[PDB]
Amino acid sequence: MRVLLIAGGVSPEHEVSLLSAEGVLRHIPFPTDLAVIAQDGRWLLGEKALTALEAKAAPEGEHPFPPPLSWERYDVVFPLLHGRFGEDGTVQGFLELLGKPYVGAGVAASALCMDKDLSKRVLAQAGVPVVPWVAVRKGEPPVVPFDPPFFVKPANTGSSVGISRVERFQDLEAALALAFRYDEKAVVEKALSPVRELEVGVLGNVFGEASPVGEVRYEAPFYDYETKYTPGRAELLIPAPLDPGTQETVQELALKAYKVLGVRGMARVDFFLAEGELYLNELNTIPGFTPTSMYPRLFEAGGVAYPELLRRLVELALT
Amino acid sequence: MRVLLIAGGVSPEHEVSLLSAEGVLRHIPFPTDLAVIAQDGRWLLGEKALTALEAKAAPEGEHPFPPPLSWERYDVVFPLLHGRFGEDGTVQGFLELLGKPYVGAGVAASALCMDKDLSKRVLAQAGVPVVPWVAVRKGEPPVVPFDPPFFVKPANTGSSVGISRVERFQDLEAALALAFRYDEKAVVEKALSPVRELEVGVLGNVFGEASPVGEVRYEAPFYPGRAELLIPAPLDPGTQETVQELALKAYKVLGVRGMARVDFFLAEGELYLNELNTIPGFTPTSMYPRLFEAGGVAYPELLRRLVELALT
Ligand SMILES: Nc1ncnc2c1ncn2[C@@H]1O[C@H](COP(=O)(O)OP(=O)(O)O)[C@@H](O)[C@H]1O
Ligand SMILES: Nc1ncnc2c1ncn2[C@@H]1O[C@H](COP(=O)(O)OP(=O)(O)O)[C@@H](O)[C@H]1O
Ligand SMILES: [Mg+2]
Ligand SMILES: [Mg+2]
Ligand SMILES: [Mg+2]
Ligand SMILES: [Mg+2]
Repeated sequence: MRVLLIAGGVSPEHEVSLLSAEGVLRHIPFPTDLAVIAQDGRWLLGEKALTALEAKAAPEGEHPFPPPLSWERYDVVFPLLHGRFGEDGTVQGFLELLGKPYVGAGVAASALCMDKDLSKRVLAQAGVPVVPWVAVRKGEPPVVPFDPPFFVKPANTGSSVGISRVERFQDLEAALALAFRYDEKAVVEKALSPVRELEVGVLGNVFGEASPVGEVRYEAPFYDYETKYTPGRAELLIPAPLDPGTQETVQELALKAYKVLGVRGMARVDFFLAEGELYLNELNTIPGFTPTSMYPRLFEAGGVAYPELLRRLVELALT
Repeated sequence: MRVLLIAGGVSPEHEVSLLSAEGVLRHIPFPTDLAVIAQDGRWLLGEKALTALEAKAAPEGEHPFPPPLSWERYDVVFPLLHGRFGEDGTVQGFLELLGKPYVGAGVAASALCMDKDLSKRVLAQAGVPVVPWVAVRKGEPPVVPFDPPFFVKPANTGSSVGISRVERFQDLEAALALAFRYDEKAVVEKALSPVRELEVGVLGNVFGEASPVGEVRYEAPFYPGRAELLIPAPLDPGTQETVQELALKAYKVLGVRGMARVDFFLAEGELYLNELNTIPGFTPTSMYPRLFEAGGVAYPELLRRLVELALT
């Protein structure tokens, strides 16, 4: 058995991806090789991939896509790329054409879960509660269906990149410009405040099993990039201090969304809890995978050790 | 400016894909090379691609995927593949990773328009009419809230494969079994009967322009009847406009790029959007091209616009 782990990527989450790879590479219970996609899109293989991992960032790569990799040597490919060109169905599509089994969601589910506009449309249709929002296209005059404050974001982003809180309409233009640096489509959501952030892990193909629910607490105005990756800045409460009904509703909604979207392998489902009301914020098909990341910790609290979690992910990819 | 046209594919529409390629090569106003995906998945390049084209069918290819193709020699790629591994976002993903501009819908829009379950969920939430349906997952017995007749279909196999018209609930189990041999998810749609089928073309990136509306009609069988692409469709004034407006709304909501042939059902005065084809048939006599020609957009000009849109 041999697994190919791909990390890095051209998205803003390149460094976060390499961090996830470090954690996975240390506990994955299978012979595994690492391939790195540099920020310039060129791949780094073998020892150069390991050298990049140790550097924590690979600006330049050697091989133009597609890389001269002996794909036949791998039983499963574990795409550990976060964000566009990795978690959005693009890499998945390549793997489908290659006929290679891989970890995580397929093309449709990956593309849909990454889009903060379309995912909300599908979930709402299924009766899942979501935050009021509207999509805005670059070059299209914005007409927000509700008053501020808002959270403006690239429709496809991660690690809070390109996201900002907007208090007045006159500040919307600049917030959208920032979002458009990352995507041609942005979303403007009604800002919930105060808000509690709950996250739950799901494991399995389509019909999943839920981990305990966790909660994120911090002092910053919102769960931004520095708060997300600065160890100890955020507080992860596992399990989250929720009453039984709310805990169960979070887990049930997560499994429902997971099934409707047809997610395979895994997903960390994040929610907002405000004034006793729950909202499914987003599903993450390739959640941060450091041993300390939320998804791994969640399942650890659920009796599934890090090595065992990775084993199951690989096995699910083969069924 | 040099364009790369990819046609053929491993789907059942391999032959029609080559016919579309033939039509495109004949009128595309840019230097263009052809690459063919044989029915076995291997690629044929250079002269062998042209040989396959003239043969109208390429059973076996030479190069296993990914092919040793000089991508840098092309400014735009035109994936003229239909169905599975063509309109589902897979080839689009490969082209995205290659960093090559390409004609038509991107990964998300392609994958979504392909899925007869998810596309309906999106459209229904946006207020676009679609027929009543239920999504069914392999291994999980379905609960259909409406009565037969039904049209059971794999959710993402495409190419009319595995689609059955069911008239009795007792025949549902079998119909589903058939659909599930092609996809892990199927849909059970309320069958409209009688029903008329209308089609309209859209061109542009996200904010498109609609062509006139056409109707797919069949003539009486003799010793089944032929199918005419009647342009324009004989409809009341408001109806044509509604068809165009719904097509443009669906197009924008799904974020489609380049083009789409949007197919509708008309029954008892009610419209239902059945499908957005992101890579429609493209021969000189195909519905999409003829619709825009009726709209004042000549075939060569249509091809030019699709190539230019791919760059913006
Ligand atoms: N509608 C909202 N109301 C309140 N806070 C929000 C809202 N949307 C986003 N946020 C804040 O921004 C953070 C990131 O938003 P998110 O959509 O999860 O982007 P990302 O996919 O990068 O994690 C959230 O964890 C939350 O703290
Ligand atoms: N809900 C329905 N009611 C009536 N006829 C239908 C329905 N769904 C499909 N059909 C018939 O089957 C044909 C193909 O349906 P479609 O889903 O578009 O298959 P394909 O994926 O091959 O294009 C339609 O053109 C129509 O004649
Ligand atoms: Mg996310
Ligand atoms: Mg988040
Ligand atoms: Mg189709
Ligand atoms: Mg159709």
